[PDB]
Amino acid sequence: GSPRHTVPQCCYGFCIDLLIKLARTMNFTYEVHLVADGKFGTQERVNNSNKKEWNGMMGELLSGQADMIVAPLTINNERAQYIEFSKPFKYQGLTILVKKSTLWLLVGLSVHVVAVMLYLLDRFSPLTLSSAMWFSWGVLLNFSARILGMVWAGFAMIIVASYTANLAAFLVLDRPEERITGINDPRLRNPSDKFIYATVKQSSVDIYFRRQVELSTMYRHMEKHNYESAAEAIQAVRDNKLHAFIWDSAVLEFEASQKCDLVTTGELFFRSGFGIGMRKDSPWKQNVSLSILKSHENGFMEDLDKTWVRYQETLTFENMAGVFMLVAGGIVAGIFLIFIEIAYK
Amino acid sequence: NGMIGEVVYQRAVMAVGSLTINEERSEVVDFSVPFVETGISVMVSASVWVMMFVMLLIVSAIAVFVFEYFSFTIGKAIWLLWGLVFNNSVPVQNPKGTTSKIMVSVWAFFAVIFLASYTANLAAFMIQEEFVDQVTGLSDKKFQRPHDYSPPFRFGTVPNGSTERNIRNNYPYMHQYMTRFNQRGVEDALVSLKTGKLDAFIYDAAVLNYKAGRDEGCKLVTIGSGYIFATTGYGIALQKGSPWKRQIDLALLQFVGDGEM
Amino acid sequence: ASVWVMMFVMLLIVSAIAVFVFEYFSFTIGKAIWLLWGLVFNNSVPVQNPKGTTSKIMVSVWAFFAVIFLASYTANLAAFMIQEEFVDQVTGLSDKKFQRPHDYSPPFRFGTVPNGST
Amino acid sequence: GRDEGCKLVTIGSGYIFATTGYGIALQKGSPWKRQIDLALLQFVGDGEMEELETLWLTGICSSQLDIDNMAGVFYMLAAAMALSLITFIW
Ligand SMILES: *[C@@H]1O[C@H](CO)[C@@H](O[C@@H]2O[C@H](CO)[C@@H](O)[C@H](O)[C@H]2NC(C)=O)[C@H](O)[C@H]1NC(C)=O
Ligand SMILES: *[C@@H]1O[C@H](CO)[C@@H](O[C@@H]2O[C@H](CO)[C@@H](O)[C@H](O)[C@H]2NC(C)=O)[C@H](O)[C@H]1NC(C)=O
Ligand SMILES: *[C@@H]1O[C@H](CO)[C@@H](O[C@@H]2O[C@H](CO)[C@@H](O)[C@H](O)[C@H]2NC(C)=O)[C@H](O)[C@H]1NC(C)=O
Ligand SMILES: *[C@@H]1O[C@H](CO)[C@@H](O[C@@H]2O[C@H](CO)[C@@H](O)[C@H](O)[C@H]2NC(C)=O)[C@H](O)[C@H]1NC(C)=O
Ligand SMILES: *[C@@H]1O[C@H](CO)[C@@H](O)[C@H](O)[C@H]1NC(C)=O
Ligand SMILES: *[C@@H]1O[C@H](CO)[C@@H](O)[C@H](O)[C@H]1NC(C)=O
Repeated sequence: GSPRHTVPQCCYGFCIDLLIKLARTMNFTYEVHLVADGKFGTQERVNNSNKKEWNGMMGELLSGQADMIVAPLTINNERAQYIEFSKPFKYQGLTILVKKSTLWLLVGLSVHVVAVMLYLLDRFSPLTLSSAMWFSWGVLLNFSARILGMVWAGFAMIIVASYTANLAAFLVLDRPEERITGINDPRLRNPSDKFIYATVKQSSVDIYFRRQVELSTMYRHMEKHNYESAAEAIQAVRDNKLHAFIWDSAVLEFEASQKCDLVTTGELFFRSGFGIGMRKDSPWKQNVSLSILKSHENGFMEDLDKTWVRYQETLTFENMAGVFMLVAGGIVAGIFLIFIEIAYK
Repeated sequence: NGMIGEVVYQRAVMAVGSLTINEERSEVVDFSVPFVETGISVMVSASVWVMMFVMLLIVSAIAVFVFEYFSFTIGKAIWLLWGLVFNNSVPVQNPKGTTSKIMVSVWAFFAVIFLASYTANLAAFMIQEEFVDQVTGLSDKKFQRPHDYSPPFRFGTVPNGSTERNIRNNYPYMHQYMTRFNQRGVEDALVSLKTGKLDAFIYDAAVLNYKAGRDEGCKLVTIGSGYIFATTGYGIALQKGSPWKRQIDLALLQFVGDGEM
Repeated sequence: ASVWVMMFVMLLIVSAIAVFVFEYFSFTIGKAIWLLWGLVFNNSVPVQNPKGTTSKIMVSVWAFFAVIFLASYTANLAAFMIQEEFVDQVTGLSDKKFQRPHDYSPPFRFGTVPNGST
Repeated sequence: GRDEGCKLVTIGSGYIFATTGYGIALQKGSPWKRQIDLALLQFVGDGEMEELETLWLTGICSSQLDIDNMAGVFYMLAAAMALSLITFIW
């Protein structure tokens, strides 16, 4: 797009005010800036001489062009193999973002045949036709021909009882599978081209799954859909191009508070901690980690919750509305049929 | 004293056992990075009828038009508009109207499907299982004064524990409240909560989750997931200057990142 | 298979009372079955305005049976709705289909993998 | 267990079938026949075989129909037609 010009703009938020609290604590000045790309950092073989290199924030920190990575660093083993770390502050797991008759016509065709044949057997047994029809209208819907009509009225309750039972069954038990229920979904172990699950391109979630030696299917499946930023993923799942996304819990909870259709999943896995990316043995380790634990002990964590974390932003109208629309539309035709009797009488 | 002095006076090497971590413990030794999220906690025990009512006047005007077509059904028409919703079948009036016996075959079916939808509403309410909380956390108004509310309640912590020092660094007056609210035994406090000799109790949340998963009846219920609480972790304490710390931390990061944890 | 028999016997026991109740105090002597089984289902049918007080007590205790009968039948429908059957036409290797596909009307087909021990 | 939709349905659990097992074929006169069979029963008698079967299996897995009820209605209305014919011939 445009990597040409680096512009000074304004930054604020969680870690900004965290570092402001650190500057209130520790005696230092700052140099706040951003990273040139959209990657956390991955160790990959470079094109020449077959040598491993880092990228993202990690390659720029190891180049000496930076001093401190104040960021939600996914702390794992391979990052710790090279540099020293602080103790984490953001403790959270992982979640998955999702987005949230004919037989009656047969009864209606049979009931008028019954209503005709009961009167046509009444004419043999010692406005009577319309009287019989208007008596039969209240049978299905609330002397031998009376013995037949009591049997038909006995069926009239059992038909609508079965209809009530299976309409309740259509909405209570068979809930549609809008959820995934986490990693143990068999439809993601051997997926298809419909369940689009993915994550951030070249992220440490992919490295954590690369350590997982039993999920080679999902590793080579997300490569068609690894995206740069999560803001890409929000619009992609908004446009129904995605179907599942792998990210932290509280960020997606805040975005569920933003957009109501953004729905997480039930399971809570990989309960990990996030800290500040640091250099090697440095004078900004002892005092700084003591300040971290001082931030843990006081109510400044609850203040940070009050900044962004704590803040947020049957009714019977589903299937009977379409029936009531036809009911309201039939009123005009029912009134118009009275004018035929006006012209008749 | 305790496990601290064995490491400070170096009679021991490291504390592999579980240990809460605060500032003054980190002053004397160097803790490892934690592996489990173990916080602290407290154990305790409109327009639907309107669209019918609008069309009710329309159907009443239709009944007036039935009276204009071809002799006192006015409030009886209100009874009929009730019965086309409820079907109570009270013997009052035999409908002799030609038009009035036509729209009843739509309205009574609407009453049938409305009754079916109300049974569906009650089944959906049966699906919904509610759980309410009187106390939300440390920001409770009950934590101002137990005399401010009508029951004077009671709650304490473990004696000679780090939670005591944490609350004394949080609220020194709450130490004065707990001074008359002390206890000795953890299972003794459990029996006091079961029988009613204790109202609330502040303790580490994961041990309370382990006891609640084996709780006989699941009567005592936790509150939340550590939202208004300390929400700390459990690491391993080592001596300052021990070369094992980096290797132990790499072993921790291997033991977490494999699912064996 | 024994529910309708005792319900028939109960129907006779109920219908025998309203004969003598109306006899003590003009068309529903033997016609009480047409009212009774017609108001089992509560079909909103104009049948007869009851005048016997003991007959009204009997209708009041019979309508609670009519409520609990449809309640128990909706319960039976829900219990059958829980039962999701998994039935198979072929029982095993001794199937009648495994003699000749001309015996049944659709010509079906079944085979194995080539060069198999099966 | 990995079927998309679980449309194809198995028949029983091997009751009218072969119901055999899978061994390991070795040459005649091999000394490993005792030791491999000891290792098999060690791998089964600790849940480790069950752990591998838990790893490599998945024991997972809707419409209205009342054709028996409609057939009963259609038979009882024919019986009612016969009862009406009893009154018709009288
Ligand atoms: C990022 O945004 C700023 C917005 O001011 C770009 O700076 C200039 O923006 C104006 C108005 O859109 C353009 O006409 C200029 O071409 C931009 N400057 C130049 C020389 O690029 C900024 O440059 C943008 N980043 C890039 C590299 O495109
Ligand atoms: C926090 O850092 C300061 C240094 O920045 C440490 O305090 C120093 O301690 C040494 C003796 O060990 C002496 O140079 C001075 O007494 C202190 N120097 C300054 C400039 O503060 C301190 O040890 C660190 N943390 C704490 C509070 O223990
Ligand atoms: C909790 O701490 C107090 C500290 O006073 C213990 O009381 C005694 O204190 C004296 C003086 O410090 C010690 O010499 C004794 O060892 C303490 N009592 C004992 C164990 O004999 C108190 O006993 C401690 N125990 C609890 C859980 O109440
Ligand atoms: C069983 O396997 C063999 C070998 O694949 C097949 O037999 C021959 O296969 C060659 C492969 O080039 C063909 O050219 C011959 O025509 C095959 N001869 C036979 C026996 O048909 C055989 O097709 C396989 N199928 C069976 C019998 O199950
Ligand atoms: C920080 O250090 C500088 C060194 O000159 C000193 O002037 C300043 O007062 C210090 N600020 C504090 C009080 O932390
Ligand atoms: C080759 O160089 C480009 C630019 O640094 C880099 O993005 C790419 O990953 C390299 N190729 C490989 C496969 O290492």
